[PDB]
Amino acid sequence: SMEQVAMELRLTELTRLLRSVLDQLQDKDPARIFAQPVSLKEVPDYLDHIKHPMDFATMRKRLEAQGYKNLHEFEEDFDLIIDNCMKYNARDTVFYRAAVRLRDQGGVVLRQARREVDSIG
Ligand code: NA
Repeated sequence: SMEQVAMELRLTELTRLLRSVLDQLQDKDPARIFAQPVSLKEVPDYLDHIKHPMDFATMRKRLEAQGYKNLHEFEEDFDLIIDNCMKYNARDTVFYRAAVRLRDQGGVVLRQARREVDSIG
């Protein structure tokens, strides 16, 4: 149908906007602490601690398969990155401190993206 295509055109535009958002969020991680999943070879007990791991590469695979239906789903995944890190790592570590910084710097990007998604529909 023509409806299904128009729907698909909007998913594709949401995907374009979220791609730009993802890039902007990932620039706030210049150390690449959150680039890739936590290694199970190097942290073998990780899944005893964290039940839903998340990272920027895994968000990128979902993004390019148009797997985010809305911004809420995308933000849930970004918060997992941050929240997992703040639980697994202690306060006085470079990892926890990197999460805090990504959260604070990410918030501004996310604020405007919500406006843009609401505004453009
Ligand atoms: Na902790």
